[PDB]
This record gives sequence, C-alpha cells and structure tokens, in this order.
Amino acid sequence: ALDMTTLTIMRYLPREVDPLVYNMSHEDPGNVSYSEIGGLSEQIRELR
Amino acid sequence: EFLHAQEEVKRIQSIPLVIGQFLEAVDQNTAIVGSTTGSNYYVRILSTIDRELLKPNASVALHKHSNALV
Amino acid sequence: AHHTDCTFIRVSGSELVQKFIGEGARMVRELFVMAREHAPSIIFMDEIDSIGSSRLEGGSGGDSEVQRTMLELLNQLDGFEATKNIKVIMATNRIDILDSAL
Amino acid sequence: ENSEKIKVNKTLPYLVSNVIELLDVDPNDQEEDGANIDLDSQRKGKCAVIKTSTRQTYFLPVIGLVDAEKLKP
Amino acid sequence: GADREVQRILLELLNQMDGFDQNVNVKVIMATNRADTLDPALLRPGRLDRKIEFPLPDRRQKRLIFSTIT
Amino acid sequence: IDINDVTPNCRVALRNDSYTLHKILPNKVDPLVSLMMVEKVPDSTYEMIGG
Amino acid sequence: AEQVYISSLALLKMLKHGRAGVPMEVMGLMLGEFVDDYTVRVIDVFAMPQSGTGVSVEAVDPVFQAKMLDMLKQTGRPEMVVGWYHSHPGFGCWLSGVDINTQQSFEALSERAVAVVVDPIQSVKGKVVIDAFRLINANMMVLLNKPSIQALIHGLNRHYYSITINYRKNELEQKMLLNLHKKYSEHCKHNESVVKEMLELAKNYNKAVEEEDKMTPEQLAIKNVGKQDPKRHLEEHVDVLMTSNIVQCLAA
Repeated sequence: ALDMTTLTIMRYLPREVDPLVYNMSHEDPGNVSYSEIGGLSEQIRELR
Repeated sequence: EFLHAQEEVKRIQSIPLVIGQFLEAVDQNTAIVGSTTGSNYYVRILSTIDRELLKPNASVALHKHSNALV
Repeated sequence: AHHTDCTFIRVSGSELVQKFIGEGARMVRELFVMAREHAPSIIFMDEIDSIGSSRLEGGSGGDSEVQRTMLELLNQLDGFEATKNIKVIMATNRIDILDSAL
Repeated sequence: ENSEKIKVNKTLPYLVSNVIELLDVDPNDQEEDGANIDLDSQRKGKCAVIKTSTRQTYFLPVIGLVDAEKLKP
Repeated sequence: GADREVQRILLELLNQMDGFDQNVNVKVIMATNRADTLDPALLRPGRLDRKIEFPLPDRRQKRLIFSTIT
Repeated sequence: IDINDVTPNCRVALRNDSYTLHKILPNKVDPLVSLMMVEKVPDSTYEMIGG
Repeated sequence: AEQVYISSLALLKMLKHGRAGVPMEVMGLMLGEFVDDYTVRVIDVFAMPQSGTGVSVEAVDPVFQAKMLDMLKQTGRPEMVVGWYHSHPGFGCWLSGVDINTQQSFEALSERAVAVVVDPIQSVKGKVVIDAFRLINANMMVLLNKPSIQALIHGLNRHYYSITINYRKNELEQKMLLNLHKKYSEHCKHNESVVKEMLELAKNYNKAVEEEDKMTPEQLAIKNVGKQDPKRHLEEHVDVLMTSNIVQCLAA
C-alpha cells in the first residue's frame, strides 16, 4: 500500500492473486437431478 | 570552503525520485533522456559522476520537478 | 554495388503491400522519389530469388507486378532525361516466372 | 456540517466508478510499471476496488454512508 | 491484420543480438508452432543458423520408451 | 537561430513555457516500410566465392 | 520583526520524535520564555498524544499537559507554554486552512504564540529544514503605492508569515560533541587498530599488487586516442593505494 503524495510503504501483505467472483459464477451441484434427463446414464458412468 | 560547497549539492535532490532511462549524451552536461512516463526531455546533469561509463541501456533516477539526472 | 560505389537497396516486393487503406499504392511510387535524392543507387528486387538469406525464391503478380511498375516509371523517365544512374536488378532461376510483358 | 461537505463533490465534473471486487480483507494489489524495451501486459485489483475512468484503481475501507452488502462485485 | 504494433518488439530482438554475442555467455533458443510465417531477416545469418525439426521414431527408439514404462 | 539554419528532419529542443527552439540536436531517419535493410558497404567481393 | 531562539538541545529533541511520527502529523507544546515580544526563548518541548487522523483544534487533552507540568515543576524547571508545533511532512511548509483555525484557538488563549513546523521527511537532506510561522498581525507588517499598502495589511488578517529561526550556542554542549569521535575505550581502540593491520598485510599486499597490473596496459592504449572517463579513474585509483601502504608502514 502506497500513499498518494508521500509515496511511502504504508503496508505489506503477502502476494496471492485476487479471488474471482466476477469471473466465478456459481452453479450449485443439485438444482437438478440425474434422473431427470437420466437415461443418459451410461455416458454419466464413463465420465464418473 | 571548497569542501563545504561540495557537501551541499548531493543533498539538493533526495528521495522520492522518478525513473527515466538514458537515451544519449548530447554533449558536455547535456543529455536526451526519455522518461518512462514516456515523455522525453533534454536535460541537465550535475558533474559528480562519470559520463561515458553510463550505459545506453541504463535506467537512471531523474528529479520530477526539475528533471535532472540525480 | 560496392565496385560501382553506390547504395545497395534491396526492396522486398511483398513488404510493399498493406492491408491498411491506401498505404500499399502510395508505397511503390514513394520509393522512386527517395532513390533520386540517394542517386546513384541499385534497386535489387528482393524476394524473386535470393541465396536463402531472405525467404522466398520466385513469385509473380506481386514480385514481378511491383517490378513491372518500375519498368513503366522508368519508361517515362527515359523520355524526360537521357542520363540515368538507377539500375534495376532482377534475379530468377525460372524462365517461367516471366510474363508476356516482361 | 456533514451534509454540505458531501454535496459539493456531487456537482459535476464528478467521477462515477465501478466496483470490481466487494471484499473487505487482504489489502494491497498493483497497477502500472516502468520502462525500457519488451511488451507484456499486467493488471490487478483487490480488497475493494473501484476503477475510475481515467483507468486508475483505488483501495478504500468501507463506510456506512452506503452499505457494502448492498453493493456487489 | 497488423504489422506495426509488433514491429518495435521485433526491432529490439535484432538490436540485442548485435549488442552481445562477442563475449557470449547467454544463449538464445527459439520454439515455434507456426513456422510458416517467420521473418526473412529473422533467419539472415548472424541471428539464427540451426533449425532442428521433430522426426519419426525408429523401431529401436519405440522400444526404449516401452522398456522404461513397463 | 534563424529558419535558414534548420534543415528538415532534425531533432530539436523546444521550450515548454515559451515555445521557441533553444537548440537543434543531430538528425534522424524513419522506416516507412516494415523492413529496412540497406547495405552501403557489401557482404561480397570478387573473391567472395571462387569459380 | 521577531526572532525565536531554539535551544541546542532542542532541535535534536524535535527531530527525533517527528521522524518516529512519519508521515503522520505530530504536535507538541513549546516551553520557554518571553522577554518583550521581540525575543522568544524555547528551552524545552514535550509531546502530547498521537493521532493518525491529523491534528485537530479539539485534539488537545487537558489532563496530559497539566499533569506533565507538575512533574516538570517538581524537577525544578517550570515555565509557561510560549506556543505550539505542528508537523508538515512534504505537505508544503505553507500552513493549511485547518491549521490557521487551530492556530487561532491558541492565540485566543495567549496574546501571541509561535508555530514551529518541521518537515522531518525533508530533514533527511543533511542540513536543517525548519520553518517558523505566525499570523499576519500588523504593528510591523505595515513597516505598489503608499496609502494602498497600510490598509491592505490592516483589512486582511490571518495570512502566512514565516519568521526567522535562530539559536544560541552553549559552551558546555559544544565541548561534549568534540569528544564523541576521536581520531576509556578510545585509549585501547587506537592501539588495537595499529596492531590489527600488520597481521592482515600478507593478504593486503596481494590485492594491492593485482590492481596495478590491470591498470597499466590501459593507459597506454588510451594514450593514442582522445581521453575518456576510465583512464582518469585508473590513474586516481593507484594514488590512493599507495597512501594506504604508508599507514601500514607507520604502525611499527
């Protein structure tokens, strides 16, 4: 953190990248069923 | 007295300082520098430092307000 | 060019044409005027055969076509002066890269 | 006393800005560089950011003048 | 689509090669995946000379690989 | 300095608050084409290669 | 005008505290004495509570100052407050609209008080950067045209008027300083120094010879052409080397 005219180090903090929720949109793992358009079942088993 | 004067000059500019990168030496105590703001100036430089052991790729600290190579 | 004591100007034909608007048409004509200030000069049309220092051996319709243009500029020049100092160098391997006009 | 203060900044020219990240822990981040020669872009932004339209990013700690939960990324 | 933005980048690589490699101590190695559209003077000697391309395997070479994994 | 003294395509110093030419620097060229390689000295001679 | 006299000890006290303060504002009170309105003596100063928000007109703490004065009084050094200091670190030496307001409160209390400002971040030049301020308060601010001026000074008050900063030396403090260097421990330190060099000489010799060998072909090559900044450097280098050997010699 720097100031805007003193131009000094106000703080130090460890470098991680910033988390993304503006690039991580959430779709919950159970707003559906795998017996809804199940019978696609077999391909599910191979991906599993 | 000579010594005393020599003390003053190193003080006149001190940190914070802005960075530029040296384009070329135009002549004695004149140089063309291109600042990393990306604004190029023709500038003064103080006699206290070698002027042909300075690399053409060397990044340099110049003052902000006066624009002279510290 | 060294013996002749002139500049060696290699112009690569395809580097004269631009997907930018109008810049290619301006480029072929623009070069001639430069040579005149530079005079005497050698214009080697580069990219129609090389040792292999620079890509491409051969090409018509844009190594010959830009070169053809040069022949026409020169035809007018030949009518409006009588001493030149601009030489054109073409290099080829192929005899089948040569147009009917050439 | 507070009411006059806020009002003055509203009269235009004024900066509207866009909050990219809601968050209110782990300050510090980075923008802009030095120079010389060879070109690869970089950009960052964290804690809460606003990016103002001169293309500048800013670190602010939250106020109750407007509520941050009511605000979004 | 463009050939300008990239141009200053390309000039600099040529400048650097020329700046050094008479007290060689740093190597330059290139990789490509679309080497159908290099520059002619990216190849002009005094900038690049060896071009190593990938080959088909020998029967004996396939075997070695197989011996290690098993 | 007067205008006869300048010759086109010179790098120059302009003041920033009076906007007059303090000095003139040396000269400068331009690549209008995307590859400029002019050789005024050669890479070959007679005995460059024989035969 | 006016002259404020700052103590020898005082300047150092001021600088330490402000530096710790960096880059936030620090204020304290100044103690000393008034003679006439011509002379201001600052014997001592004390700090009051710290603030990261900045000094304020209501940022004064009555208990603190009151309490400290008693304890100083007990030590046998009571005095009144002659005025106050506030810091500006690179926020310009020129006082803000806020500070004038602050400044007015004190002067309501006083009949006249001084503001001493230090820029501690511009104090790392290596010589003093201190400013002293007052308000525009006529009397001798009245001392383009001649009716215009006296009225202008009258009409308008509370403009920035810096004043002279001074000191007065004191012989005992002056002598103490000279002792703090020496070209108790020092007696040993000198003798030791002479010894240590002799042991090392074997190594020193080898480095000293190395420099000389590199340097010579160069000056010859340079002889031909014009001069450049390394030839000189190389010449200068050799001169110093030799001086150092004498000291090694001198030790026995």
